[PDB]
Amino acid sequence: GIVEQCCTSICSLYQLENYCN
Amino acid sequence: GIVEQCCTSICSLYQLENYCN
Amino acid sequence: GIVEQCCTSICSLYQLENYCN
Amino acid sequence: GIVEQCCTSICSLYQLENYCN
Amino acid sequence: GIVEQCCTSICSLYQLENYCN
Amino acid sequence: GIVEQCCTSICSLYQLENYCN
Amino acid sequence: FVNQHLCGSHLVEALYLVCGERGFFYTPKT
Amino acid sequence: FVNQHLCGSHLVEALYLVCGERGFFYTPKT
Amino acid sequence: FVNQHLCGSHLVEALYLVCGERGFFYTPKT
Amino acid sequence: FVNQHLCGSHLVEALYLVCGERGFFYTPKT
Amino acid sequence: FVNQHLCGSHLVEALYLVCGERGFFYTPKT
Amino acid sequence: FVNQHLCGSHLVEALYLVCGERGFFYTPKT
Ligand SMILES: [Cl-]
Ligand SMILES: [Cl-]
Ligand SMILES: [Zn+2]
Ligand SMILES: [Zn+2]
Repeated sequence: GIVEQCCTSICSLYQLENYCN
Repeated sequence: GIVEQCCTSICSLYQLENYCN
Repeated sequence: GIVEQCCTSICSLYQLENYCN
Repeated sequence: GIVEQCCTSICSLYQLENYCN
Repeated sequence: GIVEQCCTSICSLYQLENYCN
Repeated sequence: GIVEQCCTSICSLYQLENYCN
Repeated sequence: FVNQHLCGSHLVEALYLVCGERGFFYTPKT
Repeated sequence: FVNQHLCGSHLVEALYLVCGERGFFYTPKT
Repeated sequence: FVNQHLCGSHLVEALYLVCGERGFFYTPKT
Repeated sequence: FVNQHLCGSHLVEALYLVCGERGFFYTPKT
Repeated sequence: FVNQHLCGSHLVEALYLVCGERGFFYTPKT
Repeated sequence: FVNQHLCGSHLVEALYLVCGERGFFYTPKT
């Protein structure tokens, strides 16, 4: 999930928007 | 400038991006 | 809601805890 | 101390209160 | 005190340094 | 540069002033 | 614990500390 | 923009930035 | 992305997230 | 609540949260 | 260094940077 | 003061502190 996508791996500001409501 | 506009009004990430190197 | 109450007034960690998953 | 208790190891919000005045 | 002076007015890093251990 | 000086290595608050405008 | 006055990103920081690995949802008005 | 490693607080602050008023969920268990 | 209200150090945090490895310049009035 | 690793800034911010008006001491030498 | 306007958790962050491994005490009024 | 490891956000926040109104550049490529 988010942690694997953005911390363990690397993510863009656009990927981060996948977790907005 | 940007520093004052984000605080006194509002600003976008796209306007922020203009200050990247 | 909580977001507005902590800013405009005060809030507790116990009320915060209600927003945990 | 705090660093060993809360950083090197793991601590609760209740343990953290041991360092309040 | 320092906590109130930095917020209500201004404070220096040199005055901050007085609160180090 | 800054990252090597202050993150990879260790820097004082005075070295940090080398990056002010 | 003491009561808190938290605006902006400082509310998300508090939620982060309080919830830990459970995570949380941040849901402002409007 | 870019891609960086965003973890804990840092990660949350980013979500706050990107989502703001929409709100967001931080669900590290997944 | 949403619009932002950022003062103080919270502006530098945003620049940091937005620019990444490119870095940035922070240049306030006066 | 939970238990997490809290280090430096992160650790301090937590103490600020938990103690607030009582105040607190951060004494890493011990 | 320049003068500082610091409220809330931003005061604890400054103390943290300024004092380093020496640590510090945070002691607000009331 | 002291010397510590200052990285990313932490590093930026420090520059903000030390430089403030003068402004600063964060240029990690170098
Ligand atoms: Cl970190
Ligand atoms: Cl603030
Ligand atoms: Zn703030
Ligand atoms: Zn950090």
